[PDB]
Amino acid sequence: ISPIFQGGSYQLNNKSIDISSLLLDKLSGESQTVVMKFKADKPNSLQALFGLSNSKAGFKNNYFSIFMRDSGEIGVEIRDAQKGINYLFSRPASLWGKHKGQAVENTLVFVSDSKDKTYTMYVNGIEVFSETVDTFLPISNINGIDKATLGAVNREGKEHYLAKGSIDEISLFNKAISDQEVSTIPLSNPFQLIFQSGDSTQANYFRIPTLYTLSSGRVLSSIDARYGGTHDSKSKINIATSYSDDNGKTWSEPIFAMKFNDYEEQLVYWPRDNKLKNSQISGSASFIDSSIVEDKKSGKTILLADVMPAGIGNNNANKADSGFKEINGHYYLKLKKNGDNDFRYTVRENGVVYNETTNKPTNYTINDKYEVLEGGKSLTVEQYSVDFDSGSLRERHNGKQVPMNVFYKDSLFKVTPTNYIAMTTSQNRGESWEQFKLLPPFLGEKHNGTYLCPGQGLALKSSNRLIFATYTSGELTYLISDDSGQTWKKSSASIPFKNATAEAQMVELRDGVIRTFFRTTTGKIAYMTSRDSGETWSKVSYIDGIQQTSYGTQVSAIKYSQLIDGKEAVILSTPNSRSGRKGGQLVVGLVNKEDDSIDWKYHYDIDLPSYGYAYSAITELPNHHIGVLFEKYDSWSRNELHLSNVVQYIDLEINDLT
Ligand SMILES: COc1cccc(CNCCS(=O)(=O)O)c1
Repeated sequence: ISPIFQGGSYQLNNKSIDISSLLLDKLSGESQTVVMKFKADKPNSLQALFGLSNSKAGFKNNYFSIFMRDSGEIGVEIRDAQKGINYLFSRPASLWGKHKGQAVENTLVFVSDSKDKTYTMYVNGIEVFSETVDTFLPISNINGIDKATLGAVNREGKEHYLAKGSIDEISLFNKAISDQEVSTIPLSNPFQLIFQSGDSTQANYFRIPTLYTLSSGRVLSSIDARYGGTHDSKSKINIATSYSDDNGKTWSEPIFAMKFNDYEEQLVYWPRDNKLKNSQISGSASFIDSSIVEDKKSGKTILLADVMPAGIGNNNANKADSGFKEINGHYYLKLKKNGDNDFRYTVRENGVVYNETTNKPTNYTINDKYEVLEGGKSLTVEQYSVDFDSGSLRERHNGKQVPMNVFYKDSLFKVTPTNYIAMTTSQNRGESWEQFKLLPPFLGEKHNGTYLCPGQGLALKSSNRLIFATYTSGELTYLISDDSGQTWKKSSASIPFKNATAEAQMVELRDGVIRTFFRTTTGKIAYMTSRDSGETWSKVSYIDGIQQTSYGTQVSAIKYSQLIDGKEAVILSTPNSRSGRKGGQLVVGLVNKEDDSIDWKYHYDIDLPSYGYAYSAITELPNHHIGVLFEKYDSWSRNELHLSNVVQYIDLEINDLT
């Protein structure tokens, strides 16, 4: 079905374009679709792209607008004072500005549907809001509309919300086009999605991306599949993975590397209003923060993640307890039974549940999947589902039985409410994953477990050594295996911080020489160096030339395989900003062989300084391109919680960076 208006190549240079004569008399009926392809690489703070207004005296609040902010937020207003209606729908972090130095053509589709009383906005193929109202307001039914305007809104004869940008194509339809028809509108996206809302994970949200290039050429990604909005644990979160066999061009349907069944995997639209946005799934077990490494010797892929029992996160995790008991220099997982006040059980060899008060064993065993068996028979619990039908979050039994797991709220036997580290392996490069195994405590019986640094582990090039960085109060705790992840030992490296989220990632500068880059609380990224393949660690130094916030952000890092400007090169990915998680950059550093110092020579801006960029994952693709999977939004900001499809993937070449 044809547009009632089609126009193109409009330059918005702080001067509105009047299209009233062309458009206004064409508008008919109560349903409309706006399709617009536009660039804005230097937007004003708040600017309107399109406006339909009553421009007369006394009617300044009678207008429809499509607007954007220099934060990347997109929205509309639909206002009519006579009707007492002032609608505003918007979503932060919905836009691109630039990619490889060039302004990005954003594709916006806005649907105003009088029959369903629903307003829906898509940007770049992503639905960013869909809102139904009791009292519908057709956009051309605003009392006294007499102006159609590009690049401003005409109110009382003046240009409000002047825009800087361009509208390369704009079309209007006297129909609410279907979601199907929307899907056929061609896009000019600079990015792709690996994980996305409605995929096999059925999580509506994703955080904490990782990337790793396997020896076969397959590129593997892992991620937090986050169900209860974007909240850290406590929530329901699983760890999902996807891989690409064609240098990141296409990606497999995700599968789970680590998951719990105590709560249903539900695709939920988590409330974003101030009253409810802190609603949190409070009774589910969860995983959080994954990291991947490949072992050259066995060929296995190893993935670790933090594990949280039901109701548990970092804020309420039992510090002062590892969750294990030491009996002979061996560690056993503690368990508490229904009705006891203390943990009077342990899980011994082969999974036998022992009673500790009487050193007498039980008729209960824990299988490989941490599920409870009584006399070899699988115990079950009823699953929970969540909903907001009542006007607040509700967590309730759904009639389905699932194996009873010791990390569950409803389990007969429960682990200590603290954080653990789990490991799984894959023998087929991410096509399937084993059942996870808990790592032992490394800092003692009465120390809670360390926190995994999300991203990559390190496989040393000249040995079989595998390292996963973790952090805790006062130190980085490196976990080291020389036997394909069968056994681990720790290597502690003190840092001058108490209670820092010291997320750390490593690069091997040359054989046996590791530089670790890490998040701090100082506004600068720190580093330390090992020259004995991780046995001992230097004092902490700081990078100048990159700014982070006081609270910091995860940083990703790789050793590039090729020389640049004749030198060994390292590439860092991080926001570069002392204000928020925005201004994403890749920073190319050249190693000085004299002293292993790094000269941070090239800074590549991923997108606008004002556009969001948070946790990130970088990998050198088999073709020597650079793959970047990153949170394209401010994942700290309390205004940008619970956004869908903001973790995105781009492909870059080194010449783009320099
Ligand atoms: C709250 O429970 C946690 C369990 C493991 C790790 C973490 C750290 N997540 C920090 C992310 S952010 O707030 O800096 O975006 C949190």
